[PDB]
Amino acid sequence: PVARSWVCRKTYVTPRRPFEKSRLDQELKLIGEYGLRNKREVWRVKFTLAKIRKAARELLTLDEKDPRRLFEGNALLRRLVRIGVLDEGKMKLDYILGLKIEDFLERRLQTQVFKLGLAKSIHHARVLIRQRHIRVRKQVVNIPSFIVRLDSQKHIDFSLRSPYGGGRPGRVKRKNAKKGQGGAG
Amino acid sequence: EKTHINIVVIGHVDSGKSTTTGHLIYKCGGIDKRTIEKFEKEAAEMGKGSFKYAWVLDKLKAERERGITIDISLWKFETSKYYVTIIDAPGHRDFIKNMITGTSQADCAVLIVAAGVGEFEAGISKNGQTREHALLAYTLGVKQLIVGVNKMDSTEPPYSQKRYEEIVKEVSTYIKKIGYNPDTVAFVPISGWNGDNMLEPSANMPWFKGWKVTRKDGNASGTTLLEALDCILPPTRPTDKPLRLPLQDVYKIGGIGTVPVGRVETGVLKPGMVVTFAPVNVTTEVKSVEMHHEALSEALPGDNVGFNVKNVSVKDVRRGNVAGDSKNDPPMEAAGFTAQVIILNHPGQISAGYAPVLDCHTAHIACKFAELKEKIDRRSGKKLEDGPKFLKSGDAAIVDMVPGKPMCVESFSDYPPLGRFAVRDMRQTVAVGVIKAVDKK
Amino acid sequence: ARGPKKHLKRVAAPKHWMLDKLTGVFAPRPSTGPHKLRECLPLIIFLRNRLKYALTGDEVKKICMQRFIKIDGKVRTDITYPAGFMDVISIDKTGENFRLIYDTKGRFAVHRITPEEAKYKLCKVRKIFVGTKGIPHLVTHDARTIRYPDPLIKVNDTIQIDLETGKITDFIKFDTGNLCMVTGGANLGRIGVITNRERHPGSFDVVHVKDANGNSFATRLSNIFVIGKGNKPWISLPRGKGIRLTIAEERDKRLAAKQSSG
Amino acid sequence: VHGSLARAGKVRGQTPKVAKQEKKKKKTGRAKRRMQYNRRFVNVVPTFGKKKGPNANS
Amino acid sequence: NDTVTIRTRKFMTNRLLQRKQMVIDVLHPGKATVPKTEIREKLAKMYKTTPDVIFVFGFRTHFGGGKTTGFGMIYDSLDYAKKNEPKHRLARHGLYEKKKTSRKQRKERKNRMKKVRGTAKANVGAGKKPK
Amino acid sequence: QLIKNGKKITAFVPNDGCLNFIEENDEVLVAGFGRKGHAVGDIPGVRFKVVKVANVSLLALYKGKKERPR
RNA sequence: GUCUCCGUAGUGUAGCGGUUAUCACGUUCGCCUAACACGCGAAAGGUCCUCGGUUCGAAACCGGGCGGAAACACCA
RNA sequence: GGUGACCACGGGUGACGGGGAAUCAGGGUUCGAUUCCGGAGAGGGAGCCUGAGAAACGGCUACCACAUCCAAGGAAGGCAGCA
RNA sequence: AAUGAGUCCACUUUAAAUCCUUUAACGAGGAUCCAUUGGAGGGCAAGUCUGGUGCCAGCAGCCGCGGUAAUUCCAGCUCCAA
Ligand SMILES: [Mg+2]
Ligand SMILES: [Mg+2]
Ligand SMILES: [Mg+2]
Ligand SMILES: [Mg+2]
Ligand SMILES: [Mg+2]
Ligand SMILES: [Mg+2]
Repeated sequence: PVARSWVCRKTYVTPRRPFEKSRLDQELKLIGEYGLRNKREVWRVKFTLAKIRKAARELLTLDEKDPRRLFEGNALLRRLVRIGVLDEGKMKLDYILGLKIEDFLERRLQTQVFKLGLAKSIHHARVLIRQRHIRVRKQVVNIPSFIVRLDSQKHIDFSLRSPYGGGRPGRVKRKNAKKGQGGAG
Repeated sequence: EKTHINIVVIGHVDSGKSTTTGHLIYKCGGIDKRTIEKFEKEAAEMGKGSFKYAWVLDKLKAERERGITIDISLWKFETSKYYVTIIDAPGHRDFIKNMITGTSQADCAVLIVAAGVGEFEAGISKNGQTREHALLAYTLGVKQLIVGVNKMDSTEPPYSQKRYEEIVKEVSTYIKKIGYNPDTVAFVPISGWNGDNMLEPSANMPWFKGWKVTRKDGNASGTTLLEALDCILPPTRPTDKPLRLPLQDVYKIGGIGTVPVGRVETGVLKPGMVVTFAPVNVTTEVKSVEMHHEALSEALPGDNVGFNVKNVSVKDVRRGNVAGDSKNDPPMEAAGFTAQVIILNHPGQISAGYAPVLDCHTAHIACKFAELKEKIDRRSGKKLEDGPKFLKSGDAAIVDMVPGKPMCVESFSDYPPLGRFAVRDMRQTVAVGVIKAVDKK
Repeated sequence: ARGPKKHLKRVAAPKHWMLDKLTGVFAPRPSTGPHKLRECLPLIIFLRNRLKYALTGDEVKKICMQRFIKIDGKVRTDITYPAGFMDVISIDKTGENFRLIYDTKGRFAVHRITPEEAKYKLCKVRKIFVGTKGIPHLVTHDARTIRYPDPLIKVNDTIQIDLETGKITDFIKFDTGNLCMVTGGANLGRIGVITNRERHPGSFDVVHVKDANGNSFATRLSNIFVIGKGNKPWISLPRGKGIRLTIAEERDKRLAAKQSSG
Repeated sequence: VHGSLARAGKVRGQTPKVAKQEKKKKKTGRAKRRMQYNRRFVNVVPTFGKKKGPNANS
Repeated sequence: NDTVTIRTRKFMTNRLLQRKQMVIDVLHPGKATVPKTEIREKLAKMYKTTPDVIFVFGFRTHFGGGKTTGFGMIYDSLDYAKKNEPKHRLARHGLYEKKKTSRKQRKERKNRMKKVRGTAKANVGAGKKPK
Repeated sequence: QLIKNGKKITAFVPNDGCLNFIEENDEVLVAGFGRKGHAVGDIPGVRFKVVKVANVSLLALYKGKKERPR
């Protein structure tokens, strides 16, 4: 029959119990500090960290010198140090259990442009990314949750077509200019 | 291309109304001799042999056993010049509501009176139905018509001058009183049961030399029914006006589903846009359209077609509902309307709260007169006085009413075919008039 | 079913064909031929997915019908002809020859060969029977049968069939210490030397093989193709010399290659 | 039936109909989260009350 | 036109279909997708051929403008190009016509011809009446 | 009385004045009343509640978002 | 579309071409209790489904239409 | 003679079997009509021609239940294929 | 100042279209270009606010609320969760 794939998975898990002040306040603090839209995209990074920690714990339960443990451990540590949440000298499976979701949230493009100073606030950073003003290397990215690797960290810059790098000012600027020249000769 | 015209046959009970049109359809080639002989042999058992030509139009077994027409029915044929379809009327006191539907979905009419002694006098009288039929034809908007007198072969002498002359002058002065012009309308003698004077001038009677019709479009002369109906006025087609389509009926055809059937008033309907039914307020994409079991690419005005619709049941939309294009202005339920009326006859005075049944196109809904605004002169719409308290026959007035049951009406100033209406009670047309202002819900 | 199947679903195709999931619903379904469809490489995917000479089945059909594809020295116009193991694919208009050999990961690799080496071909004898008038026969791992062989040739040995004649020029006995190649199962594509053969009557014999690096494995007897006299192969081996190396020493090779190329 | 269905919708019938006051639109999404984070995480109040709830009816 | 450039890659030649095929990308920093005709003549100038044998298709533009990538095809001769190249691309260049009836009508005619056996005149007049 | 299998049940009408939207011979949709075939609250022996009447939702009728099909 | 029957306070129905009423009730009000329970007495409750015709006058005599309850047909 | 408390035999299944899916400490508990493999069926049964392969039903024959046309003498059916 | 959601030329895609990505030109100050669904006694985050009703209407998965000063019904306002 059809040649589709329908291979998909959820990226988040809802908390077991709702309406608890400690979890609600912690999640709201994270949302406010990182400029997130809702609770789904913090449950998503919590789920990602949960999966990573589950894999690390299972690998730790494997015996030392086991080649599967060694291979997958170096793979996971390499990915973690590529995304930059782990220091290059902390190449141990034990330190993976010590990670927190704030480390992953700090690596978002929305947070990275704010840290680099391309935006005046985290919400300004999110809207600036969404309106196609930020580019990585040469590709323009409009995804706030774009996780930035160490090699792509240096290459974050304003887009050329945006009215912050190259020319071509915005439609409101052009309309104001033409109204001004139509009012004054 | 070729122009399509709707024709409706009106007459009296047992007046040959179906018999002579069975002759007509057989001679023009709608049925064959084998079918007509099968009808003859089926009539042979229970003895109704005089209506073997009538059973072509009398499709119903109940109609066949009762010897009368209960509800209207449709047939098709091609003439020598253009394409026409024909509707029969019951011509009965009980089935006035059935026949007015057919007369409303019409472009022209043919009126039949029996020339024999003892039937013509009852046919044209206070109790006679010829007056009512000729009234309702003009009321619903039959602009031009013809008259063919049937069954002069039973007269004494058969096929005679003076009987024909007296009856045509009587009906001529009646139609002059009602508005129709005897010069414009053609007068034909036809012998139905014998089958004379439809295609060729029958040599049994030589005293009739043919009729002459003079009209604002042109002149014509006729010797037979085909010669009469091949020179009828082609009615105008308000294609530019948005789509309106009252529904004559709704069928459930096995294999395709629900098929509404009605005559298209305005606009063009083709498969490929969504339509909306006004009284029930349901929206539906049309799937296909079809006239007389023949597929069409368009439905021009004046076309009595059945169109297939999707994902609806037969109970959602019923008889009398009007459909229209949703992309254009969609027809929709009207709370009330203002009507100017000419009261014809009523034994008592007409007061507020009077609730007769208003018959508009296919809908037949009882409406209660909410109030009376003013009385109107017979002609020129002249003001007489304001705030009437009672009404009598032979009077025109402005009246506001609300139908008891949900109904969609259209003002005559906007939709001419849907502006016309009649009022029925006690088996006479009590009031006739048109609609001026309509509110929308 | 009421008869033989003549369709092959894309996801039910053999894994070594390296077909994807989104191109379509069906697989080539190779026609009947010298090799089973499980371990054959049809010409459509050989010329469309391996060499990219054609982009579609219609294009590879045009290529085949112009009579340029030569298999085992013979022109084959079948779009889904089952090539199989170590059959020489010859294209004379562009002047290259391919030997169809499994790689280290058990997949048919694009192996290019010289014409003078392509002139011959190794076969594994599958049965030896004497027929009428007392004539010995020999049926190889292909569907190819030949008459009047050397009486020293026994079952599951290797013979040197030169193309354009179909005759035998030399042969390798199945003996301990000879270079082999695994033609099925997990150890598919591994080049090694016959070290031991344990035989189980009424069942499958198991042969134990050690490669050059010293990695010793084992496989059933039906999965072994002798390819060399002792240790020199009689054919040209692909890249990696059929030495299965683990992911641990594959990853650092990839890293070294990336470092060299960057 | 004992005949007590005549009182259906009684209180909803007798309730006086007061219209909703027209008010400014509320921010939605990230702006709403920002607003409600600012209200309850960055503020200093010098007034007692033992941490009264967000809907105090003072 | 001032800033439009073609760059080729994965270039290869085959004599099996007598052509050279490659995948190319054209760089429009601030303009729309470059028209296939423009790629055709620019690539013809690139490879010293004429813009009648050039065959290009499958141009997808990367997100945010700039680069767009398609698959280029050049033949040695126009007769070979007519011989082995899809009919829809030939019709795109105007070298092939598809002036034929609908698939539905073709099936209707095929099924109507099955009711008439043998008789050539009634087998060719089957579709004449029900148009 | 259910259309299938003709069984007769009793269904609660769950709002302030939604009984007025219910008349005789209506085709109502009924769902469970909360706890899997067990009576809920102070209503004895009632395990179902009306969700829709005449193919219009009781919630819609209660909120006035759409009207009875006259 | 046709036919058959029914339609009076909210249910259960007397009713006369010259009067629509009572009853088990249903509701309200006094009637005792903090709340009841039981219990005593009055009031309202009708275009007689609607609209009309006959008549000096009709709910009922008749003509329609409406709603419900029964059947018969209705295939562009 | 053969099979049975190591559950035969009989009955039920809202049972096509499996690869698999949901849930997720570990152990498990439910779901798998459903695109891959295997099986079965073409309204219910039954019997056959042809052919390498069918007890085929977009093949035939007969009965049963439905059901199409008819000039009433006959003739033609099988959407659990796509719509 | 910046942008889309929409109008919409062209390119592209494609068997031919469509959609996406490009790209002209319009396109935001109640930016009225309007975010909803369920709740505010407890479980369980959120009001001992105000007006009606008065063991009635109703709410209430469970405890329970309502018999004239209802934190629980019908509403307004304000808050809560997604
Ligand atoms: Mg079953
Ligand atoms: Mg299954
Ligand atoms: Mg299957
Ligand atoms: Mg079968
Ligand atoms: Mg069979
Ligand atoms: Mg409240």
